[PDB]
Amino acid sequence: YRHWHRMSEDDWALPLDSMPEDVKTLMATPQTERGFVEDYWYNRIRGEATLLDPEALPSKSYIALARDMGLQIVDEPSSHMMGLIELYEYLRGASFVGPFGTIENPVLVPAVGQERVVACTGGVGDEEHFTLWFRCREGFMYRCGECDQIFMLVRLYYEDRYWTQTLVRDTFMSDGDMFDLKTLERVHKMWNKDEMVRWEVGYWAQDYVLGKGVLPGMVEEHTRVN
Amino acid sequence: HIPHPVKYVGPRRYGRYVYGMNRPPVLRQVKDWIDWTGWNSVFGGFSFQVAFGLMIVSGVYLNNYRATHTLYY
Amino acid sequence: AYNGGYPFHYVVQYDDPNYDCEADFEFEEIPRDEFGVPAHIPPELSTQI
Amino acid sequence: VTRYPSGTRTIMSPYPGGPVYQWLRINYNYFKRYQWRRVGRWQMRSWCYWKAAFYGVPEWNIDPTKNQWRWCVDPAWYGGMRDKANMDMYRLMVYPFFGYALLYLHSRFKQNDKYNVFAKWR
Amino acid sequence: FELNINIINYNYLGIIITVIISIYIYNNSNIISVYNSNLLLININIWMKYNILDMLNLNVLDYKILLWIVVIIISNEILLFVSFYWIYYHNYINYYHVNILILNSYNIVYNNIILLTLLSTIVNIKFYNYILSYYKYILSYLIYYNNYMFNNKIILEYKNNSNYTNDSVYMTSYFYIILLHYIHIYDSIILIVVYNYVNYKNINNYYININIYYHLIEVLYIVISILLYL
Amino acid sequence: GCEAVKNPLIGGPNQKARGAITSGFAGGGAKRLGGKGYGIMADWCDHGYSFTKGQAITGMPHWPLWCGGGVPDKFIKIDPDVHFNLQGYRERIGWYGFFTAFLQANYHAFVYFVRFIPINIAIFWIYVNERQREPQENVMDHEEFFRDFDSIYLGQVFDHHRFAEWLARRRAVKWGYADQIHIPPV
Amino acid sequence: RGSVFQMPSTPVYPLTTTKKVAPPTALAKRTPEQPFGWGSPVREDRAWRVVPRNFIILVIVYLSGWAAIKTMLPRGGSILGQIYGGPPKGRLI
Amino acid sequence: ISTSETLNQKILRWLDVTGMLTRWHSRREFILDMDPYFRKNSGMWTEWERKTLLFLFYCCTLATPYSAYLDLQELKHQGTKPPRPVSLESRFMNQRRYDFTWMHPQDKFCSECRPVELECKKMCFDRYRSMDYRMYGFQRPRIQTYYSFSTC
Amino acid sequence: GRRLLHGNYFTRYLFGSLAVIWIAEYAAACQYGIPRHRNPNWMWSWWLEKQNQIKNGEIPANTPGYAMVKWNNEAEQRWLKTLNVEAMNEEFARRREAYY
Amino acid sequence: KHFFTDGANDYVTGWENTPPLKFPASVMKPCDYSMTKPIPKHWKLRGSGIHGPENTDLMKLVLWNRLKQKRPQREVPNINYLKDSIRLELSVNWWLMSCIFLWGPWLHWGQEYQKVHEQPPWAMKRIDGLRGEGYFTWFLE
Ligand SMILES: CCCCCCCCCCCCCCCCCC(=O)OC[C@H](COP(=O)([O-])OCC(O)COP(=O)([O-])OC[C@@H](COC(=O)CCCCCCCCCCCCCCCCC)OC(=O)CCCCCCCCCCCCCCCCC)OC(=O)CCCCCCCCCCCCCCCCC
Ligand SMILES: CCCCCCCCCCCCCCCCCC(=O)OC[C@H](COP(=O)([O-])OCC(O)COP(=O)([O-])OC[C@@H](COC(=O)CCCCCCCCCCCCCCCCC)OC(=O)CCCCCCCCCCCCCCCCC)OC(=O)CCCCCCCCCCCCCCCCC
Ligand SMILES: CCCCCCCCCCCCCCCCCC(=O)OC[C@H](COP(=O)([O-])OCC(O)COP(=O)([O-])OC[C@@H](COC(=O)CCCCCCCCCCCCCCCCC)OC(=O)CCCCCCCCCCCCCCCCC)OC(=O)CCCCCCCCCCCCCCCCC
Ligand SMILES: CCCCCCCCCCCCCCCCCC(=O)OC[C@H](COP(=O)([O-])OCC(O)COP(=O)([O-])OC[C@@H](COC(=O)CCCCCCCCCCCCCCCCC)OC(=O)CCCCCCCCCCCCCCCCC)OC(=O)CCCCCCCCCCCCCCCCC
Ligand SMILES: CCCCCCCCCCCCCCCCCC(=O)OC[C@H](COP(=O)([O-])OCC(O)COP(=O)([O-])OC[C@@H](COC(=O)CCCCCCCCCCCCCCCCC)OC(=O)CCCCCCCCCCCCCCCCC)OC(=O)CCCCCCCCCCCCCCCCC
Ligand SMILES: CCCCCCCC/C=C/CCCCCCCC(=O)OC[C@H](COP(=O)(O)OCCN)OC(=O)CCCCCCC/C=C/CCCCCCCC
Ligand SMILES: CCCCCCCC/C=C\CCCCCCCC(=O)OC[C@H](COP(=O)(O)OCCN)OC(=O)CCCCCCC/C=C/CCCCCCCC
Ligand SMILES: [Zn+2]
Repeated sequence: YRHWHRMSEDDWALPLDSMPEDVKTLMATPQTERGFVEDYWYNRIRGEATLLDPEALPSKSYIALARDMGLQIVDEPSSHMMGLIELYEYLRGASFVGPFGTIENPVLVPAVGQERVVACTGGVGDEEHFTLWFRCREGFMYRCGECDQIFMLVRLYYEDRYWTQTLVRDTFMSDGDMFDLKTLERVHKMWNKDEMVRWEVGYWAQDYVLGKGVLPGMVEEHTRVN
Repeated sequence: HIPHPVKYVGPRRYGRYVYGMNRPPVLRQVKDWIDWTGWNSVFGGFSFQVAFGLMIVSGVYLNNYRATHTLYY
Repeated sequence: AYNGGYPFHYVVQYDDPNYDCEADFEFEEIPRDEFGVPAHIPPELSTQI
Repeated sequence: VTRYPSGTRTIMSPYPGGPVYQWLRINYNYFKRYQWRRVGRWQMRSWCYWKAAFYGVPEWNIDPTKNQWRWCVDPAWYGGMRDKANMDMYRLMVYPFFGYALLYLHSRFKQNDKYNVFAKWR
Repeated sequence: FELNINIINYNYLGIIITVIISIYIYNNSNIISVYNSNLLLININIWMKYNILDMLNLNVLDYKILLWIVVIIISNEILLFVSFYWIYYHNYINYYHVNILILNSYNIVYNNIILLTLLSTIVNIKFYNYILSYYKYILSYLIYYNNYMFNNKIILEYKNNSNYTNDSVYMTSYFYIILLHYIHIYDSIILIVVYNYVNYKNINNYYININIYYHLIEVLYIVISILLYL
Repeated sequence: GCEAVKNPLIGGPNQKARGAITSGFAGGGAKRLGGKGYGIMADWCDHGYSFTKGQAITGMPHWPLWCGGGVPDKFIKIDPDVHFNLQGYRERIGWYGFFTAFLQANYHAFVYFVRFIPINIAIFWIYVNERQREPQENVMDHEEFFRDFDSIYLGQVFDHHRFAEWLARRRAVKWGYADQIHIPPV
Repeated sequence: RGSVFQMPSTPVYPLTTTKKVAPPTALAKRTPEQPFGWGSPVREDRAWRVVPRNFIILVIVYLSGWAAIKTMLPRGGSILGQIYGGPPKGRLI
Repeated sequence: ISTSETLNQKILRWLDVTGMLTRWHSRREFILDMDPYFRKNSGMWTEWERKTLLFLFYCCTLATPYSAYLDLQELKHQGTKPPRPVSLESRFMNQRRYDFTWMHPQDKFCSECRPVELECKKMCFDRYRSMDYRMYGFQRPRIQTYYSFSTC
Repeated sequence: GRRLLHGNYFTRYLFGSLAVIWIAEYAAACQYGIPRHRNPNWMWSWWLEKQNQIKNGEIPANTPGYAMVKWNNEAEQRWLKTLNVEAMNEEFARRREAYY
Repeated sequence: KHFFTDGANDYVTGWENTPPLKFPASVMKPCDYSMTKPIPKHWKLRGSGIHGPENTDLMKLVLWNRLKQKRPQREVPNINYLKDSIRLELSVNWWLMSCIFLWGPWLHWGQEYQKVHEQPPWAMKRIDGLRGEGYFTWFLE
């Protein structure tokens, strides 16, 4: 959005040093129990393991393929929640302009709390009046006393929590078959042989599964001076 | 801002420098460089000094020589 | 059309595996771009390729 | 094509140059790259004004939820005990300042003979 | 989500800085003033530290806010010089026929103009490198040499001048206008001594501020040169 | 007071038990001395680039801003749980430790002074060097000047070497040390 | 390692040629007693000892020298005056 | 002399003794002359930007010796400034309401002399020295000191 | 890339303003009829006549102005006691011979 | 350009109101739905209708403004842009050249003439017996 700053390096990818060292437990943790860093590497390890196995991709369904990459299939409930999140984020640093609100189609006022301050400026052209500020509280259909425009508060709330991208994923995404470490090893040997490492996340991941510092060059990779 | 094309019409490359062989005359090179980097900076930069210099040095004729030959007393 | 054409983030590659642009103070290595174009090939030429 | 070490061989002439020219070219190249630029590298790295601004500030965690000290703590105290100690040190000077300031008032009051208001007319 | 602004609740530099200011008034020795000035320099640096730490908020409007603040400061500096020009030209009718020796129009003006122009070219090259994400070590030391010559020339000029501040309002205005420019040159030394390469580059307000300020000082001298020397 | 003060260390185990973090150094993870790492890696000592050794000690700062990012947990040395929670901190460091904390809080100010003093010393040397010398003969008698206006007023431009020698002799006569000095011939 | 945007042109991992024992931090894991920093070797914190020591020495030298000048040398307008401000040798006053 | 090169090549070679011309005509030589940290960003530069930067840099450095020559001449001029007639104290000249003490509020050195009136201070320092009070300056002949810019 | 000011604003409003100031001044002079001939000299008639006499050789060269007035202030009386124009001319004559 | 402007010279964030002209209109287009045909009455409002990311063009504008920040190579501007970026630098450099090679010679000539003739070559000689150089800028007399 216009009010966001420049993308950071982390916004694109995370450094391998942030990979959890207990990969065996990472790939067995349920999604609801994975933190931001743990979830990132679970998807990247599992997602790249399927993408780096060309012979199996054509026979894999889109549902399975999306699951492996960690992408959430869209449905009306999830789409509704995500849409209102982005609208809330956009309105943080953007103007609030839309069609005139009526009983059939009230003006939607997204909020996290139970209250949000709103102003009515009437209709277009001559129908526009001076700003009339009011406190839009949940559970009331508000009617402007001057132009009779109808406002309503929409709350981004769910089970003692407010809607977030992670909350939507946890609520609707369902963990599939447990990731098999044999696939990690099989793909690792495919792209990493005789000192050539074209699949580096798997090379680190496989090394962690074998303990730490077992594969060639990994001891030197993990030794730091400061 | 009005979009407009690049006015540079001179050579775009002289080729690899090989001990200064097959390269244009020096004066032509100076002209090409100013064309490449823009004459507008040259005129703007030199305009102030040219105006001041001409005004001061014109007094050699306007103020000194003419006055001696034009004094009705 | 932003930042004079310089991207905020871009990939740089080095030929020597043990090269560090911050530790070494040598003067022979030439960094490459994401496509692998060596740095001494100017972008107005490499972008045409 | 033969590649020479950078900055050691001229491309302007086919003749490399005479002994004095070669000595000047090689040694200036060395002095710039390995002697003069020590000073610049030392100032840029060891004495960076902006690095010194973040000295003592906690590392930024990759996990977004572990950096809440950014808004939980005011920036003036991001430095932990160092920032608090700096604040506490100046606090100790409050009463020394009052005595110092009070002395100046006494100095001016005396120099203007305002203490002799009653003795003047007695 | 998050709040648009990360509020700053408490601050204690304001009290310290204000007390430091009061110490100037309540001094009984000029030595205390010298040491007091160091305290002011230290605490102002801490305030600059807070500005750098605010980068962690990732607020897009922070750069814009500081840039426009500098614009206002620049205007105040210009208007301060205007008042000195106002003072100088008010008594214009009393100049040029009093038995004092006004400055020559050949030596001082030319070398100073040449010297200050080089200063602008150095800063321009710094800006160009900042655009290209590049650095040149020697540039800073050229500024120091430039500032060294300026200090050396101005010191000699004041010492060898045969007229004094009390001789005429003309002399007072000459000395005062030249001093005011020098102070702004010295303020430039205060700013430029910390010039370094920062890897967050074009979101650093310091670079644009230095370029604007150095340009202002040089253009002001052109006005001074026309008024006094030419 | 606390163990950390008695035995200062950077990024060891049992930081919470030791009771305090005495080092402002943040980051690390470089494979080689002076190599690319994480964090900003700033400290009073053992950082930057050694001028004496001509070698890099730590890599260029890795800012948490757009140009960089966070530091991996493997190399985090200032745990905010121990860095903050300043309740009882003065007893954990004692009076001397309190003094050290105050000094280290002003690293930012110290860096500026190191980069600011030297040019001032240069300017000060100009004043000191000139103040030692006797002042130049600023003025002379009003009538005597005009009776020899051409020589005095234009002498410098026509022959500055002889004019300089003439000035020196006048200064020697003015301050009464002509017999004590031998002015070189021109 | 540094930023993720800098990589070798040929991705190659050296096959260990030496037999040096692995440093402890190279095989260390996160532990309850060391939630952070387990990947970096422990280092002495010299700044905690050197900063206050150096500061005290400079202050002592600064103050001691100032006191000595104002006591051993004769009265003068400034420090430079007290050192070089005396009349020429042999000039009786 | 060397006959293995043309006269123009010889002149260009010596002007290139510091490598300026070589770096101008070779992108590779220029980027390798950068330190490794900044060489990382060199790939994005256009040739127009690279050569334009050198042109601005070379013009600045080449002009520095000229400014130094002017400054040296200025220092020599000030070092031997001709004496000027003593000013006649006119109607509004040399007016004083109080002594000059803003430089030394407590010590009040040279209260009668103006802040930068060197000759007045010299005679005032001499009085203080004659009163057994040291003062620094104005004692060494100008021609017997370094950096005076007054030697024959 | 969007422009806020005139494309050549700096030169336009500097030279343009100077041109308008100069042309306005000439118009003002014409309306009021002010003489525009420049004289770099003082207009004291008696003094200019004395200077012409010196040029003609009627008054000896290097003769001070206070040597020619009918009223002298105290400072001039001090200078007249040490004034020797004849000696000054001889000294200048000696210098010319040495130079040539 | 030096100065930062949110609208045009926005180098702090790189935001651009419109996408590049390279993309076909089908792929991406400027966010303009002013010409939308009247909505049929039988259509029902499902979304908010509020200007924001629900509109496809605005969503793509926001997405592109974030994902454009990483690119494999430079997007080389034309020489006109490069000239404008350093217009002040180049002009100040030429101003320095003018001072050295134009102002310097005639200023030196005037001082030499002044030495011999007591006044600058661009000044009327005086007959009033006053000594000294006199004015320098003759047209300001
Ligand atoms: C057979 C030999 C003949 C030699 C003839 C004389 C030639 C002398 C040239 C001196 C030029 C100095 C220019 C100063 C400005 C700053 C330059 C600069 O940017 O440097 C960057 C350069 C590298 O910076 P960087 O950041 O690493 O790289 C930035 C770029 O990326 C990369 O930067 P870059 O590589 O592009 O830099 C290009 C260039 C940019 O500058 C120029 O090209 C400007 C050139 C101007 C020419 C000035 C000539 C002056 C001569 C006057 C003589 C008058 C005689 C009068 C006689 C009177 C008789 C009555 O900069 C230099 O090359 C600067 C000089 C480097 C020398 C450093 C070593 C110490 C000094 C050695 C002097 C040796 C003299 C030998 C004499 C022998 C004679 C037979 O800086 C340094 O090397 C470090 C600082 C030292 C540099 C200045 C040294 C001054 C030496 C003066 C010598 C002449 C004295 C004459 C006295 C006369 C008294 C009467
Ligand atoms: C071969 C190798 C050879 C190597 C040789 C190496 C030699 C090294 C030597 C080192 C020693 C140097 C000693 C001298 C240093 C200068 C000291 C000095 O006088 O400074 C002031 C000096 C003038 O002073 P002065 O006239 O000499 O002294 C007169 C006396 O003060 C007469 O006294 P007065 O009564 O007239 O003064 C009034 C009184 C007024 O007094 C009062 O008002 C107070 C009286 C009652 C107080 C009683 C207590 C009650 C409570 C008071 C509470 C106060 C605070 C309240 C709140 C705030 C408001 C006040 O003022 C004071 O007390 C003054 C001091 C006030 C305190 C200022 C802060 C100082 C702190 C310094 C240390 C840092 C903090 C340490 C913390 C430690 C923690 C563990 O000014 C300058 O220096 C001006 C020039 C600027 C600096 C130039 C630097 C030039 C450097 C040249 C370098 C050459 C390099 C050559 C290289 C060659 C290569 C070949
Ligand atoms: C205020 C007064 C005026 C002051 C003006 C100040 C001007 C300063 C300008 C500074 C410019 C620096 C130029 C550096 C050139 C570097 C090339 C060079 O010469 O290298 C030679 C050579 C290179 O050897 P190599 O590299 O082994 O070459 C062997 C190859 O196989 C063979 O390869 P190659 O053939 O290429 O190598 C040789 C080649 C190398 O050279 C070239 O080919 C040059 C090519 C590049 C040229 C680019 C331009 C250079 C800058 C020109 C600056 C012009 C300044 C104009 C000043 C006018 C002032 C009015 O040719 C030369 O060696 C020719 C050199 C030409 C020198 C011209 C000197 C003119 C002096 C004029 C004096 C006027 C006085 C008027 C007084 C009036 C009084 C009323 O080594 C040296 O540089 C030798 C250094 C040792 C010199 C010792 C000098 C001893 C002097 C004793 C004096 C005793 C006095 C006693 C008095 C007693 C009184 C009672
Ligand atoms: C005769 C021979 C001798 C001549 C001697 C001459 C002496 C001159 C002395 C000047 C001293 C130096 C001052 C400037 C230093 C910085 C130079 C610099 O960096 O320039 C290059 C650089 C070029 O920028 P760029 O973006 O690269 O432009 C690229 C292209 O040029 C194309 O750019 P673009 O066209 O696309 O536009 C982008 C750029 C274009 O802008 C510029 O580039 C600015 C260039 C200015 C250069 C100086 C020329 C002289 C200006 C005279 C103004 C007089 C004001 C009226 C006075 C009335 C008196 C009664 O926009 C900005 O940068 C915006 C800057 C913020 C402007 C804020 C203005 C606030 C005041 C507004 C007026 C207030 C009164 C309202 C009255 C009506 C009420 C109903 O300029 C800047 O970036 C500087 C901006 C920051 C400093 C602004 C200072 C504003 C001061 C406002 C004072 C208001 C006082 C109001 C009350 C007065 C009466 C009581
Ligand atoms: C039968 C009888 C026959 C008789 C025949 C008689 C013949 C008579 C012949 C007379 C000929 C008359 C000709 C008249 C027509 C002229 C036509 C013409 O071309 O006009 C336009 C022409 C040029 O205007 P233009 O076309 O707009 O310029 C094009 C530009 O390229 C526009 O492009 P741009 O805008 O992109 O330009 C670059 C611009 C781009 O801008 C940017 O990049 C953006 C930023 C701009 C704002 C900058 C803010 C500040 C920057 C900070 C940096 C400062 C660095 C310097 C620091 C110095 C420190 C000391 O940047 C700059 O230019 C500024 C930055 C460069 C450095 C600035 C230096 C300071 C300037 C201010 C002070 C000036 C006074 C200095 C005085 C000396 C020193 C005290 O105007 C003039 O030349 C003026 C006319 C002068 C008329 C004089 C008339 C009287 C004299 C008569 C002499 C002959 C008489 C002889 C006797 C005859 C008796 C019979
Ligand atoms: C077949 C036809 C060939 C025609 C050839 C024509 C050749 C004409 C050559 C003209 C040369 C003129 C040189 C003038 C140099 C004056 C230098 C000078 O005064 O230096 C002093 C001054 C500084 O002195 P200060 O004491 O500080 O005093 C001023 C400030 N207080 O320094 C300067 O002026 C430095 C600037 C140098 C200017 C050099 C100008 C050179 C002009 C060359 C013109 C060549 C034209 C060629 C035409 C060819 C046609 C076929
Ligand atoms: C490590 C040490 C480093 C030292 C060197 C580097 C740092 C330099 C810092 C910048 C110094 C700037 C100095 C500015 C003041 C210059 C004073 C000056 O020159 O004044 C004289 C000059 C001309 O005078 P004449 O002698 O008559 O000239 C005749 C020529 N023969 O102008 C004046 O007289 C005006 C003086 C104005 C001084 C203003 C400076 C501020 C002083 C404030 C004092 C306040 C005291 C009261 C208590 C409050 C304390 C804050
Ligand atoms: Zn309404």
